[PDB]
Amino acid sequence: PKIKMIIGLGNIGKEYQDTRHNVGEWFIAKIAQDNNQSFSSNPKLNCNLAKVSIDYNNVVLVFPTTYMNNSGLAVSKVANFYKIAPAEILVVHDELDIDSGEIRLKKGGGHGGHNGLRSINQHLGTNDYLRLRIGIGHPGHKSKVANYVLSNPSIAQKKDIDSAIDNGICFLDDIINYKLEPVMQKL
Ligand SMILES: [Cl-]
Repeated sequence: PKIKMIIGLGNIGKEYQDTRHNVGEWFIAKIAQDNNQSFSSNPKLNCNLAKVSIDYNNVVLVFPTTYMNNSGLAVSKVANFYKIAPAEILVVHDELDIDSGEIRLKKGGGHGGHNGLRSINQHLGTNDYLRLRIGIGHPGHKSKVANYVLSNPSIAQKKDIDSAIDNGICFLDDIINYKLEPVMQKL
């Protein structure tokens, strides 16, 4: 099994593009930009798409234009259209459980209260896809979480997130080939 599709989770709109909830979108935006590739609007698939070369592999980059909580509508339509199985999908998302600068890999598991992930599990009928978890840190109490993810990181956090994005890009050939050693934090 190898990765054919990378979903970058986020909310569409200028007011959301800089927020912590959009770091998945930033990840795919950086891949596209590194490759001199633009996204195309695909309203019938509920997303923006770009196809890029990653050395000797290709992937479809997907930014759902649905808003976070209906991301699965886009992922499901795109997977159906390109004939891609859930195991061949990488979903990149903000992760509260690790700090800005940190990045982990995880196959499957529950949504952990993430609406983007819950929606994808619902539309696919399975949670068994690959996840790239980009740390945004945690505000310290659950009651502050919504506002936290809908806010911009500090200058120092943004720099740390950008670095963690670079780190995931450096591990991308391995990620695409399901070589998932816990070897990101040794970088
Ligand atoms: Cl943090």
